[PDB]
Amino acid sequence: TGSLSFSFPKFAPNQPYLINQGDALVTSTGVLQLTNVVNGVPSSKSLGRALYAAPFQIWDSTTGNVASFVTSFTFIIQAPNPATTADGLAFFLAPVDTQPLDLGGMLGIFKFNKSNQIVAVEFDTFSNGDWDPKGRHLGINVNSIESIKTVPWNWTNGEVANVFISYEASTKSLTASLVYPSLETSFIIDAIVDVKIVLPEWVRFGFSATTGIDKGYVQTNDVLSWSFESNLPG
Amino acid sequence: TGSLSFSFPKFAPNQPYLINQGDALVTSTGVLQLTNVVNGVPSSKSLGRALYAAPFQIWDSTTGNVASFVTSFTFIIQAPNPATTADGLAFFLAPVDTQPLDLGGMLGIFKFNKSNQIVAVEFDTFSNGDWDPKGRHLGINVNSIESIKTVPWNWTNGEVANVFISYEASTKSLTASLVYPSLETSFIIDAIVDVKIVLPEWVRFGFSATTGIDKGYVQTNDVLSWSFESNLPG
Amino acid sequence: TGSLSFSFPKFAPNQPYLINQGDALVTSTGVLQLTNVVNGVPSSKSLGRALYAAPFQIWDSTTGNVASFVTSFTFIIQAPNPATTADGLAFFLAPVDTQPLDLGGMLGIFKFNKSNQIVAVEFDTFSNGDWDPKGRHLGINVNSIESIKTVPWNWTNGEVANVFISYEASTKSLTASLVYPSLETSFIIDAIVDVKIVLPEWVRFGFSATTGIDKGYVQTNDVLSWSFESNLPG
Amino acid sequence: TGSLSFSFPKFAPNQPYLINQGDALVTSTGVLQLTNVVNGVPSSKSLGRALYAAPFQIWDSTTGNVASFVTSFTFIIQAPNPATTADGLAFFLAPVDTQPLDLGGMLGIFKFNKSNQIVAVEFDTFSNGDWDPKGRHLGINVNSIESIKTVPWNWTNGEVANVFISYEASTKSLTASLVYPSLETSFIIDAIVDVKIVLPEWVRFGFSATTGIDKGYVQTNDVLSWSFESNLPG
Ligand SMILES: [Ca+2]
Ligand SMILES: [Ca+2]
Ligand SMILES: [Ca+2]
Ligand SMILES: [Ca+2]
Repeated sequence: TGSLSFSFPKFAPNQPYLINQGDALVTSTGVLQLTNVVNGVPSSKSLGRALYAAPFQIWDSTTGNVASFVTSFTFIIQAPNPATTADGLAFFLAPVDTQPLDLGGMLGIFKFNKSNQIVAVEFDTFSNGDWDPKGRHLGINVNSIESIKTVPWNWTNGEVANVFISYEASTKSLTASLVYPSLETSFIIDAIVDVKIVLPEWVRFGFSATTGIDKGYVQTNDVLSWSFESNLPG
Repeated sequence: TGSLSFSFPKFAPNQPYLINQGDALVTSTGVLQLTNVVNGVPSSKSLGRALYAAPFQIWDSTTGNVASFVTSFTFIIQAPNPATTADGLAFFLAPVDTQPLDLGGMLGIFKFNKSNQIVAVEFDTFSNGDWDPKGRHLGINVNSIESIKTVPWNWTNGEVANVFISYEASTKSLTASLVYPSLETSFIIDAIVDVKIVLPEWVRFGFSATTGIDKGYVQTNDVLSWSFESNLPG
Repeated sequence: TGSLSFSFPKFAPNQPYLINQGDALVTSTGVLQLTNVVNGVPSSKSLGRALYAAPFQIWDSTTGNVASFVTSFTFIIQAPNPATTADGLAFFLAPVDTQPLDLGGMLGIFKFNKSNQIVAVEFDTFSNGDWDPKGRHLGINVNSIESIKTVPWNWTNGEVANVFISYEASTKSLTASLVYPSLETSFIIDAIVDVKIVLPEWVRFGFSATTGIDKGYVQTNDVLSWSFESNLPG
Repeated sequence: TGSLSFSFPKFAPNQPYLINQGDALVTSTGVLQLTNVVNGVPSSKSLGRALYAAPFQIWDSTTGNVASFVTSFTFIIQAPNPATTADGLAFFLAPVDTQPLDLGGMLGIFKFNKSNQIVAVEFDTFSNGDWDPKGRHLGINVNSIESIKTVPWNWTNGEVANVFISYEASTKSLTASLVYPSLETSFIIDAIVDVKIVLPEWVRFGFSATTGIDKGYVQTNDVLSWSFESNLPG
């Protein structure tokens, strides 16, 4: 039982409230730069992740209760060539000792090890014909790179996107939405996810992002703000 | 400056935390029944509204700051004949002394009086060819029954719908989403709304709903739960 | 089950988030003036109370759970003659339809009617030899003007006092503290209070204050800010 | 700018939400055992500390704003010989890289290095004639083992104590209270503390405790629960 909440209007660099993995870094301007950028140009074969320093209890084995939570963040994905973007950015939950996995289409969160359980909401900028539908999309993933559900997403180059994710334990309902405030465009996806049967009691959480493996398929994956709130009923 | 938040898993009847208007009532089972139902069958020409007992400050004239808020609720709309549904349910903000207005397509919140300023998110179950696009839809309305924006909505008879509405003051961005947890279907709409130039400093808020005027065009408009949270920066 | 929280840095006049009773009023400067003041001088035989517009559920008969809550406020009591002060200011919980009671030493909250159940934390500025110990004191009262416990209080004329009250349901522990930030002085009291056996499921809450009945025994009873938070486990 | 809050009804062992230092450990029963205990008997010359995994921003150099926060916890101090208890338990704020300092009377938080800035609320069970008044007491400390203020404390062997600490940035007022719910006894202390001029922008926080250096002067220093909430205005 317990709760956790926080809010960061921007990110302060060199402060241990984030666990940076891979190429991830926080700029002097307060931006969480998940993937490498050289002179403004995003680099290929990059992978970066950022986890909140503390994990939270998503369910309790003694009471059997499951936590409900919400998280919101803003992010920007900018690409020199909007026709060739890859690979995506995702918010995810995983074991406390979670470490970066495969590059590219695996978004750094997938690579079946029953110890690498993971639930994620992905903003996929590149269609992987081997497991992706068609075109850019929002996706909800449980233990694999193949989403349990996807919805089309009209990505807008360099535009600030507001994301909201909520999980209602009582209905095991995970909802994810993306809105471009300046453009008044919006997208949403929902799926049933039984976190109690997927994840361990305690989990770390945050962001992961990768750029494409092939030349040209690059984009930035910058998070600008982040708030979170969870509550596990006693 | 200030804040307000609350959560009601269900509604207790005969308790002054709600201001009931029109035909609205709270059942012994804890359901907020906005429109009349006779022996399970919704009645026509019904109008009911429910406001939280206390208003909240949405903006401050001294500091010029604007509040950000979020609200979530679950509701059900059941109709004997799914081909003929009317008129809709809405969440709205208005002056503290707000009173029910016109029936039917006006959803009880519209009837131009600069004192009847109102912002609402509507779940419209009937297309009014005079100001509505086509088919059922989600809508964001500012001072008039004609929405500044609408998106198609696939209503599901008697199914529990989860709604989430958020307002980010910094971007004047109002977002509304509806999800059917059991069906994993979801809809969303977003629009720029400048509450500071539309509403007074203090506003009351809640639900309003109406049934059709013509025979047969009926439906229930029942709210099952409601949570709210606002924060006006100092 | 449910929750409620709010925060008011100051009080806006003519806004229905407060239910004013007796002589209570909100000044143009945002001060909650509980008792009458004429040209700066507090009047005798005055009684004023202020309740939050909405009640909250302090316990649930279905689950049997009890709510925990906290409230904080700042107040000032100024008197022309510091040797003759009366009668006091109190924070209290009572039935939703609660109305002002007796003047003077009864602090407007006492007058045994099993329907007038009340729990209060009092800041008593006048010793009533018939039921009060000796000198000014903090007190916790349950259903009567005679406190279940009192602690000495060194009141400071016109000084801003910060009050914090907390109720831990699990231990039925009610704690009340008063601090004068500028003076670094502090006082505290604690007592076991079984709200489930004292109050009804839903209660309204707020402030009550009275001035003395006899000439000279006067003081202002002004509240400057107020925050509240309750949570009733499901 | 930002915020952080959490609540732990008890402590789960082997979970990275706490940074354990010195002898500190979490029992299988969920108790945060700060100092060593051998077969129920507390050991001498022990020192243990526990910090929340993430730091929080207590003030911002860009806006100049200061955060307000509150924290509550329950703890027990049990000693074989109640006549000889040492040394104490404290809640403290310090630089993010804070490491345990001196044993015994220094409570593991003191040892003047302008980089070892620290603010703490101490529950001192042993009077150090060299810098302590007389008898057990509550104390507020800023950069040194000599408290800026102390108040007498009647410690009760093995009794659960509820602690509440609040910091109001606007008045630079730090308040600390201790109550024994079962005994209805209470103690409180308050002092002006200018955190902006004492601590760095970001700080880690938590508990520290030590047992006496001399034989016999021992006690347990067990924390049972902990909640925290901070808000740094933008
Ligand atoms: Ca892909
Ligand atoms: Ca319509
Ligand atoms: Ca009295
Ligand atoms: Ca000492």
